[PDB]
Amino acid sequence: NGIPVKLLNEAQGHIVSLELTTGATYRGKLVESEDSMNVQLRDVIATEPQGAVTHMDQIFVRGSQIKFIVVPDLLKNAPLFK
Amino acid sequence: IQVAHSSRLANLIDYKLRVLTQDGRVYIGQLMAFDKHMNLVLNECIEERVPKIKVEKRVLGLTILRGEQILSTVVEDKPL
Amino acid sequence: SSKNEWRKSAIANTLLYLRLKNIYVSADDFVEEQNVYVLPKNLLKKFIEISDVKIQVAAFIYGMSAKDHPKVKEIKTVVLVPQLGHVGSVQISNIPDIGDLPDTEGLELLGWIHTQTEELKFMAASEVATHSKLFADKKRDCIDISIFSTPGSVSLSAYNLTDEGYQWGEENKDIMNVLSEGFEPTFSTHAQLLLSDRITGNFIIPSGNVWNYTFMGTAFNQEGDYNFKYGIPLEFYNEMHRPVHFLQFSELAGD
Amino acid sequence: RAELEELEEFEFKHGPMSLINDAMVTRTPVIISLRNNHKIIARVKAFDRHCNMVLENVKELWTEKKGKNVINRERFISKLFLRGDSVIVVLKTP
Amino acid sequence: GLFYFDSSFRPCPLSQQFCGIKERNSLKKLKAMNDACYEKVLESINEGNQIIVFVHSRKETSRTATWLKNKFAEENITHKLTKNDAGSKQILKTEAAN
Amino acid sequence: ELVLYDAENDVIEATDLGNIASSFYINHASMDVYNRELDEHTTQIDLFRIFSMSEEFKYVSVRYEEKRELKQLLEKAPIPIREDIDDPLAKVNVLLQSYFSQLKFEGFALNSDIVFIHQNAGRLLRAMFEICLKRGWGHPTRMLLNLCKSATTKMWPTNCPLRQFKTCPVEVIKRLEASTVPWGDYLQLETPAEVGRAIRSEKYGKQVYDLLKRFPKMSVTCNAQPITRSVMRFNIEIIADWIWDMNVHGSLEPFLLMLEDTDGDSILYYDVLFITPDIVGHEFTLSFTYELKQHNQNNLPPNFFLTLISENWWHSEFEIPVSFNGFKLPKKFPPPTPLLENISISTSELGNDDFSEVFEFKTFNKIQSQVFESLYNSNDSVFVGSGKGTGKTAMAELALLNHWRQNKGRAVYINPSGEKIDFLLSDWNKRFSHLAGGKIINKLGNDPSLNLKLLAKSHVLLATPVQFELLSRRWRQRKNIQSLELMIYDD
Amino acid sequence: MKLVNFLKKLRNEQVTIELKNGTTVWGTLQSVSPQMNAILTDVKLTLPSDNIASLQYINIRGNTIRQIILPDSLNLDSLLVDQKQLNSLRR
RNA sequence: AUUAUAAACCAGACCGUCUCCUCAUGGUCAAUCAAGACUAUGUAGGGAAUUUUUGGA
Repeated sequence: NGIPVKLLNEAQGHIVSLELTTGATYRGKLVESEDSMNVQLRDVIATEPQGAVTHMDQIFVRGSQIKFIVVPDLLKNAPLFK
Repeated sequence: IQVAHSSRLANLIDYKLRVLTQDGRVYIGQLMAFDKHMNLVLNECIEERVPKIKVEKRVLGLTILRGEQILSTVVEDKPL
Repeated sequence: SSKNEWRKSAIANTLLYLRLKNIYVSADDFVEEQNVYVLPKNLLKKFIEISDVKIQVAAFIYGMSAKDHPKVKEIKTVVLVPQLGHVGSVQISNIPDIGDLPDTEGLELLGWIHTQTEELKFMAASEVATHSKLFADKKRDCIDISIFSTPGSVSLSAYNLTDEGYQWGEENKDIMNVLSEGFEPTFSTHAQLLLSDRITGNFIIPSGNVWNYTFMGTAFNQEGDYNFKYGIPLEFYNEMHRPVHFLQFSELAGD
Repeated sequence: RAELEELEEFEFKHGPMSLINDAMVTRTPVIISLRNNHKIIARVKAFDRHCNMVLENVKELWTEKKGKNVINRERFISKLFLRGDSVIVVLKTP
Repeated sequence: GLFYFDSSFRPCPLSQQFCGIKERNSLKKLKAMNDACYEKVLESINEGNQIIVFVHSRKETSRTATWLKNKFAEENITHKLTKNDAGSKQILKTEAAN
Repeated sequence: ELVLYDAENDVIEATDLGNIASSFYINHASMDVYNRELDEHTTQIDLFRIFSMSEEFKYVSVRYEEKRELKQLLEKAPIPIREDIDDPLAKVNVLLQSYFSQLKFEGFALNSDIVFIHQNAGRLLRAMFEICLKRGWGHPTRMLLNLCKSATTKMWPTNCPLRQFKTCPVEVIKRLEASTVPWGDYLQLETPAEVGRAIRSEKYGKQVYDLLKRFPKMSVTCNAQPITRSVMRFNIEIIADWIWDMNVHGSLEPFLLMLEDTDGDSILYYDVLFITPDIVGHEFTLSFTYELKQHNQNNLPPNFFLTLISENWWHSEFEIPVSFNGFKLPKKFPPPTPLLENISISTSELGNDDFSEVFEFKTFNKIQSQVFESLYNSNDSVFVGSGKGTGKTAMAELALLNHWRQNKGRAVYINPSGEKIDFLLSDWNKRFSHLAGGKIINKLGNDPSLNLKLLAKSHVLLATPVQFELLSRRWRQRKNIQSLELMIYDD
Repeated sequence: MKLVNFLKKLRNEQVTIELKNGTTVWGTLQSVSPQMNAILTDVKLTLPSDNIASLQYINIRGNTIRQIILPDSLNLDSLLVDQKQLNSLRR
């Protein structure tokens, strides 16, 4: 299967940041991962390009409209590869 | 830049690649995981901005990329 | 000294065509009252070409009586069959089942043939016992051709066999060098054979292609089923019977 | 396997492509459209499923106007491969 | 179409030379030759001359080289290794042992 | 025998051996050596020796620093050798063997030497093979072919052929080798599971199977038919049972077909044939004619062997017994009739002088004459036969005239060649319907009704045997053809 | 069938691909994918003559391309209509 | 005692020397009461219209 998906799944319960089409970045917990890259978060920070930053409780994001997703450095070599 | 006649994506895995997106925001990062969509996980992210001249910098993450809005991938400087 | 022989023989084996430049028999007088046998200088030559200098190589032979004289036996077909040859003795496979092939129209099992290196006027234990084993009650009247071979000359020594011999054979196949003595030169009844090129003939050879199982010792099965194609029979030390040597060489002979 | 896709071969000649198939068969000039203010002309040669097309003797016609104007730039192109998503309207002219 | 040109026009003109060995017998003659080679070689390498030698055969080569090795070892091993070899030695290690 | 030459007449020509020499850049000396040393009764042992003797090895000598390696080898080296260590020939032969078996070396002098062999073995061997073929000598040429193959693909005969695919794995090949199974058996096996079971590796079984239906293999059949006493057609039927692959099998798959004798000593006739992708699977024929030897003609064998072998695929070599049981040849070609000197027969002798005005000459041809009396005067059957050039046409015309003479009419000229039939019709209707008093000449068309109508009407019909045959068949009802009277079966 | 099968054959040819956002990039095609992913060894650039932004080795996502031009000027096409038929040998 | 270096035949233009992904295929393994990673076939498909590669410039 696709390894990035697997990696994402593995990192369920990590402080994952985000960046969308518009550039509305985020940084909260990873709640769940799927084959299509649909994500849900907790205690999520909203830091948009507009400037008006806010603090939100939960948020769910569409996978298709993602540019990329941030991950910590722990799952780098192991255990996902071999 | 020092990069040879590399035939395919699997033969150039784990290289420090420039990556390009739809809006124009340029990247740099070490290639980790090939994919169907080219959702290429980078070892470290440093995205760069140009206003609508001159290039800026960021450093937030070490990212799982998503392929939809990518343009193409270019080698910068190999490891080891 | 076990390596010195085979290689030498193989090298020697190049001089086997020459062994039929000269061919002669101390010709015994002819008798219509028995069946007289017709062998072709072609088939014989081929057999000699295959043979070893030292060793018993030994096919079956086949054919049938022509309508000219129903006493005659035309030897149209060698049937080179699986075997493991010793020096002056030979293991051999079954009477070959060969109704599968074409040109097997009512071909009687006429007998068999072999090489050796001693011009007797009779059949030895090595031979006689083997013969018995081959043709216990399957065909009593079937005959043997020894071909004595020596540098310069091969000579054909045809032999028949009596029913007392077969009985001996069943018991004394294993060992028994005094039993053969007891039995004697008799009963190797000298049978009538002719050599010709007014006919020619062919081999049946194992469908495998590799009748000599010298170095395929593990494969051989004295009472085993084998297929048989029409084919060009191979030389005794032909690269297909010798596989192990090649393998050894590959497993570098220059370490 | 073989029947399920190859039946769509005649679907070119019946469906809305039929025109462009015909054009391809008997090479004729056609207006070729694009996303960002573009106009292109050429004769048809090789034809596909999804408008990923090839042509010959091609003329691009487009503008780079830095200040409320029109500058119809023109350059000859030959033996291209336009990705069919970009194509919008094509039509056979007499 | 013809264009003869001599050593006159050579990039590095051939400064020719000869030895002229007086001795005859092979077992001494060879020795003499070796000595001559050494003497020439010594003269050369002092001036920073990286040198080629030919011989006749393959078997001759190694024996000549060996002899040479067991000639300069007496007088001066220094002037063929010369350099301090912190990187040079590494380089040598990399290719000589493989 | 590289050329043909006459000292005084001064006429040069190139032989096959000369050609061989040219192509395979032989030094004439080498060629000469080959010519004598290759021999009806040469053997594998000899063949290597002969190769060694090749005079692009005049300068190769044994060397002390090599010697040890040679010693190590020459014991275990699997071609027996006639020479002994110091001889350079022996060394060469052992190097060849090494190359065949892939024995890359430590003491590189040998390796340098072996490099030469590698670049030039396949050449020399091929040349030798060609020479053998030319000669017509089975023993070497099959062996020589094998040798050539080995040279090409660096492995021996006993090294299992899979080896020569790029994609099969190392463990499998080893397993195959030791196991001492007749390779063909593996090929024969049907199920990939079965293959797996019997490749000491249930892993990769499917892969190997795929790589056995990727291997060349032909259930060839061939019956010959004796054209005449000397001549023998041989109808071959070659099936190509394997599945092609443009990486593996190449642009085409050559197969040097031999026909060879009951012994396997002599080639009779040979041919290269390229099996192409296109061919494979199609039951595809191939024919050739072979004359015979006087003795052979007299007393003939129980068989020959027709024998495809690939110019690549190890242990391909499909040999089959060209059945001959009771191939009772014909009686020595019956004799042609004699031409007597009596050409006096001419446009005079024919009765009414109307018929004289049709021929654009006066006196007939030599052969035309010899038959005329039987042809024109008498009303009985005629076989002419020959000859091409000479007027069959004239004879036909004469016959027609004769038929007309007795008031018969119903003529049927049957040549096959319709495009010449048409021509005949064109230059008959103009030269003939006039002079009879209206005798109607018609070339038959295609469709049967029309033809029937023509028959009913027309006096002379011309027809392609096909068409006229079609017309006739229902003759018990179509009573026009019941009442046909003369038939000029042309050709 | 498909016109991506056209570019499947063309191994190692020089092209200056017009991408959708607008670019000029001289490079060797190598092997193209059935999703139009080509692999480009040597490159010249234009970021949004046009200025050389100093990159060498690109690998294309097949979505990006508008027009490919100037590898070779030929017309050779079909393949699958041959292969389906010559495999019908025995039933 | 003991020998320089060096080039080489043959099948090819009427012809797809060579694929990144998913699905099936039989042969395997790693396994729990009916499911996952590997070689291998190309015989399948890739505007599955929206979660990517065929249109939000």
